[PDB]
Amino acid sequence: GLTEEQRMMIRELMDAQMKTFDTTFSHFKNFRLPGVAAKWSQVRKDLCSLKVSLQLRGEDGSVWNYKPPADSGGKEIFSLLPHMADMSTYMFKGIISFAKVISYFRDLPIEDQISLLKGAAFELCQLRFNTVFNAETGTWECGRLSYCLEDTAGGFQQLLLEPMLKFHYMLKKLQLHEEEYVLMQAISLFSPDRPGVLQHRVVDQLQEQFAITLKSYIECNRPQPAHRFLFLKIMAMLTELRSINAQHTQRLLRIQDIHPFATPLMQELFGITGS
Ligand SMILES: O=S(=O)(c1ccccc1)N(Cc1ccc(-c2ccccc2)cc1)c1ccc(C(O)(C(F)(F)F)C(F)(F)F)cc1
Repeated sequence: GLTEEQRMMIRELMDAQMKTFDTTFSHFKNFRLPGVAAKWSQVRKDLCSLKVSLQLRGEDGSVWNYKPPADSGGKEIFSLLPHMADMSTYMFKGIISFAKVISYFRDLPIEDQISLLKGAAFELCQLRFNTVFNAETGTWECGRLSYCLEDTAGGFQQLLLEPMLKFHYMLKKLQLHEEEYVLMQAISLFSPDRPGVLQHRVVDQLQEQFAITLKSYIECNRPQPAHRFLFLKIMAMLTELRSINAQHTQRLLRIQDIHPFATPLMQELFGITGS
């Protein structure tokens, strides 16, 4: 059964989530849009992470639709980067507000707050993006914006070869509750193994408590044979998200080295000093 401390932990996380997650993206406005050496550039073909179609549904009922180009050996592969940087920044701001509303996070030293945010911001963004992911249509439904995955030669199986997309499809298939998503966010945020964390023992004990609460929540609310080992499946998903995070940071820094695009907040979270 759930203890009162566990019920209070979940409510504190759930309240932080509702206050800082605009599930309709209604305040994402004024964002940029796409217009109307050599082995560096060769691995920079990783920008096929910008093979997304874009839809904007106006309040008037009008619809704008963007189909991205194909790589012709030029600068056209960067066309989606400024927009995606603006969405990541909007999402990052939501993640930061989330952490700052949590009492457990507020009580940590400010240096550890920064170290935990720098270490986990991307992971918490993906966890939030999973909740608006449509696994049937392969689209992230962000209110009036929709990000559709463009048809690949292999179709769904080829898309599931990119770890990020496989994570989204696999995590979506677990059909988690809002409470389980927010506990995943807590476990990812309070990670003692992050570079620069001073209060390593406090952060570790907090992470352990969030994990017991998730384990207990699943045990109390999910008796069905389909949810056997669910707690352990979630923990492995978070271990994989850390590897995707590390892979994504390297991919991002390589693009930034060639074609700078990162916003000030992204630079801060990724350590880019401006010099
Ligand atoms: O998490 S997302 O849904 C998201 C995040 C932020 C805003 C909106 C959506 N996502 C989808 C996403 C992820 C991977 C792929 C893909 C597909 C085929 C082959 C290889 C890969 C397609 C879409 C994603 C994540 C990271 C990035 C970036 O940081 C950016 F563009 F923002 F700079 C990167 F490209 F630099 F990596 C861009 C999209």
